[PDB]
This record gives sequence, structure tokens and C-alpha cells, in this order.
Amino acid sequence: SVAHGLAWSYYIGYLRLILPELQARIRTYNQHYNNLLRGAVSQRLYILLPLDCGVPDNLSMADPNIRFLDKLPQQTGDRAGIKDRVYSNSIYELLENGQRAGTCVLEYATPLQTLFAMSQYSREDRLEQAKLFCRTLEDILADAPESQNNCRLIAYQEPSSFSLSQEVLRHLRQEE
Amino acid sequence: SVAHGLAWSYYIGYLRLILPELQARIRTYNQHYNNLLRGAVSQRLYILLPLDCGVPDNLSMADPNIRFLDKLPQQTGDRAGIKDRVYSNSIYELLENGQRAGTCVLEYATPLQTLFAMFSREDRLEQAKLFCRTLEDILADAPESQNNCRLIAYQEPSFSLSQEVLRHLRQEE
Ligand SMILES: O=[P@]1(S)OC[C@H]2O[C@@H]3[C@H](F)[C@@H]2O[P@](=O)(S)OC[C@H]2O[C@H]([C@H](F)[C@@H]2O1)n1cnc2c(ncnc21)NC/C=C/CNc1ncnc2c1ncn23
Repeated sequence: SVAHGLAWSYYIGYLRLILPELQARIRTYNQHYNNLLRGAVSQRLYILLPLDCGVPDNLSMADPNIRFLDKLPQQTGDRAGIKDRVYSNSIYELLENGQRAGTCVLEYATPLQTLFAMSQYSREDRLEQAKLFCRTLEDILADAPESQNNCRLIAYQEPSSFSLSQEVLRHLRQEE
Repeated sequence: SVAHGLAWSYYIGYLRLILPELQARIRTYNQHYNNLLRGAVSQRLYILLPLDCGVPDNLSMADPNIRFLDKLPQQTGDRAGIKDRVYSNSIYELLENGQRAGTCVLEYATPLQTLFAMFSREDRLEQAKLFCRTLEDILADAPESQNNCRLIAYQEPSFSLSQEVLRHLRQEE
């Protein structure tokens, strides 16, 4: 199946490489006193898994209560003949009543965009593939030594009375 | 199937985004970065598709006649909540009798590493062939593919990766 392969490549080509280095990058960021005064960055990578596979490029677009703060110090690695392939991650402030409620490294699971592009014009099959992607990735990370309470999957369906920031803050507070 | 999905994601998540900007980046390198006496970097992205899915991280490992020259000027784009996701590509000199015979932007199709890490050698060879077949069909139909991308699919049996790439470079001129 398509989703089986996308989930395994998402682990093998990304999460396997960055999760071992994530604690050290977030720690490096938090150890700068002027960063920490704004607020401590949470110690997990938060991965948004919208089951409708709607992956916008900007999080501020999806919810203005998700505000871009800064980038993590980037990780580099030689891979498949590309010298210094760069792994960049973005830090976001989550607003509640116009005030910062939390700070975290937050992004969409990009492979869902492939499932969406494959079937924008089948919505039932896309929902099945999205669920399979999440289920498979959950099983990989459950068994993987790189996943050590440093990664949180946030799977959701939109009901347009929805708060993405509240969904993230729900998960963020549970980990604290 | 796995390879069908990997091929489509390789187009949608990479080739679709970088191939429209590749001519401008190679032109920028040839006009501003390339040393006065060095041969021009060729105008196409050369993608190595080893059917055994053996994808080393360094090209000098697979053949020492593939020498790293420089990196292209990097491309950035906001994507899936990551601000300024960076697309970096590496330029290689291909040596013949110790001297440069061509220069090109060269890399492996990284998704083959996923097929390798993942189902016997025979099944893996079938998935690699399906990956190549599917990617060929996508690029045949795609407006971003305008003679600016070259797929180099090969089976190793005494084999020269540099000669295989130089064969394709010479066909384009
Ligand atoms: O196994 P791979 S290396 O990655 C799978 C998956 O893992 C995830 C993401 F979700 C991926 O899917 P996608 O974005 S639709 O790309 C599908 C394939 O196209 C190919 C490459 F073959 C991809 O397959 N591809 C994509 N980007 C990219 C690239 N340089 C060269 N080839 C690239 N530079 C930009 C950023 C590179 C590092 N930074 C990353 N940041 C975030 N997520 C990341 C990164 N690298 C991986 N991933």
C-alpha cells in the first residue's frame, strides 16, 4: 500500500535522522537566556496529522493563534550524494486569549500532501490511507530506539468551529 | 504499492518544486561562482537509480572519478509548517584519465534507500524497477520536466559509474 511506504520513508528518511539530535538542538536553543525569557521550548517534536490530508505551508494560515517565533539551529548530513542536506525545524508560540500559553517545535507530516495531491479531484480512500499512515508510523515509533518521549503525533479530523492551537496545547500540557 | 507512492512523493515533494528553478541556479553558479578556467556545469539534474538500491552517502565512495566540486546556490520554500525548508544540490566533476571530462548536478534518488532499509533482493529489484517506471511516466507528463532532468537507471554485475554518467552528459550535447 502507498501509506505503508510513505510512513516507513517518513521514519527512515527523516525521524530516524533528526530525533536522536532533537533534544540537544532544543537544549542549545533554551540555554540562550534571551530565548528562555520569552518561554521554554517544549522537548518534543509535535507532528500534525490532519486525516483530511489538508497540509497548508503556513501554520498562521490554518490558525492565527499559532505564531512563528524562530528556527531551531539547523542539523546537516551528507545523504544520497547531496553534501550537507539541511534539516530545519520551526518554533511556534501558541496563543490563548491573545497571550502565549506554550512554545514548541511544530510541523505537519508532509507525506499527507502526497495523499492529498493524489486525490484532490476517493475522499473515503484518502481517509483510509491517512489512518493507515498514522497507524503504521505509530507502530514504527513504538518499536524505534530513536523515539524516546521526544516525538508526539497529533491526529485529528476537522468538524469551521475548530482550534488547531487548542488541539496542540491539549497534547503539549499532557506531556509537561 | 510502496514504490508507486515513493515515486509520486519524489515528484510532488521535490522534483516539482526544484526543476522549475534549476536552470536559474545552475546559470547563477556558471556566471558568478564557477572558477574562470573550470568547464560549465551542465544544465540538467542527473539522478542515479541503482536497481540494487545501494545508495551510499558519498559519490566518491561509489567511484573516485566522481569528485565533489561545490554546492549550487540553495533554494528555500515554506512547506508543511517548516519555514525556509532548504533544497541543496551538489556539483560533481567526472574524471577520465585523472582530468575533468564533464561537470553536472548529480545525486541518488534517495527513496531507493527506503526500499534498501526495508521482502527479498528479487522483490526489492521489482520495487526499484516500478519506482523508475512510475517516475518516468510522471516526468513524461509533467510541465516542470523540460529536458532539465535525466534518470540514469543501471544494474551492477568492472562497472564504471563515472563512464555511465559521462555517456548521458555527452548525449545531451
Ligand atoms: O525518504 P525521503 S529523503 O523523505 C521522506 C519524507 O521524510 C520527510 C518528508 F516528509 C519526506 O517526504 P517529502 O517531503 S513529500 O519528500 C519526498 C522525497 O523527495 C525527496 C526525497 F527523496 C524524499 O524522500 N526530497 C524531499 N525534500 C528534499 C530535499 N533534498 C533532496 N531530496 C528531497 N531537501 C528539502 C529538505 C531536506 C531535509 N529536510 C527535511 N525536512 C522535513 N521533512 C523531511 C526532510 N527530509 C525528509 N523529510
